[PDB]
Amino acid sequence: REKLNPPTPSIYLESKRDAFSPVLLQFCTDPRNPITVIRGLAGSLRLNLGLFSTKTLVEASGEHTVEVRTQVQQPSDENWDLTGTRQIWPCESSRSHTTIAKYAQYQASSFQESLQEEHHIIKFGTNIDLSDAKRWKPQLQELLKLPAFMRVTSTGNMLSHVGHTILGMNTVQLYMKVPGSRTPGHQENNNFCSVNINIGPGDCEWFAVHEHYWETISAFCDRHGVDYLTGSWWPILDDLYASNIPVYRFVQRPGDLVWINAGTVHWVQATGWCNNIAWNVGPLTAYQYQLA
Ligand SMILES: O=C(O)c1ccc(O)c2ncccc12
Ligand code: NA
Ligand code: NI
Ligand code: NI
Repeated sequence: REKLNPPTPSIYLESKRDAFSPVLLQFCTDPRNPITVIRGLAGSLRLNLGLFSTKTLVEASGEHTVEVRTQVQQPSDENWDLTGTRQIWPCESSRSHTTIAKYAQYQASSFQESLQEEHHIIKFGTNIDLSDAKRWKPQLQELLKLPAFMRVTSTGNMLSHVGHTILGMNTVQLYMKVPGSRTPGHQENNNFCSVNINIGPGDCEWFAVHEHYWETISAFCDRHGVDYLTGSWWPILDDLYASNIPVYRFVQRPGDLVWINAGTVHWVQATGWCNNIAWNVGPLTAYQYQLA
């Protein structure tokens, strides 16, 4: 009943010196930590998160077309069937295109409309590519400030090589959200670790399960007729608990970085208005086992 709601591994850094440390690396890459939330790091490093505000993205690339997902707004622990009588696994999104500027108008308007003193659909801008140094140099330069183990460029500190860009397409991704925006359940591609920073002002609610349980999750997807690997799905928490699977549940506030270990099954819902930025940091999970 309480081994199933485990505490989420969490670090608060009072000093930047502790970010540039193999001790922090080892804490994060410990495979017993499906994720780790690092607080105070954006602050300590004085990262200009304003460079990732929607206003800034519109100024730089408002005319660019991006993918948008349309979803029924539901509480994070719910996913109803057509008849509104039962919970289900499949997580339906329609996929469409709009411009960054158009998404930004919707994001800002919906926020403005929420300010009154105390079904529905929402739209989520996904897979916004910030990889091109020709368009996004200031943003990428800010990301170069992170410790080498969390850095997009690893131990490198350059964005060009002999006059050519070096990052491939879709290396750095941004997600523009409103409350209800869901990232359905998945493991990170290629068994790489990744990092995710919330720009705010709103929060993201996260759910995670240790890799060890992935096959049981896949079996649930099978029973509900959705592909584990390629399909869109949202776990029914009661099913997980009834199978004795611990679920990590936490909130990622503005400035918090989430380290995601390889194989961790996770899913996320915005509870506020926010953007998130994310990139992979290579196959670092359990690397310390090399030293033993
Ligand atoms: O929506 C997000 O912030 C998000 C969080 C964590 C992830 O692993 C993602 N993967 C792909 C697309 C989005 C996300
Ligand atoms: Na309005
Ligand atoms: Ni794309
Ligand atoms: Ni992901």
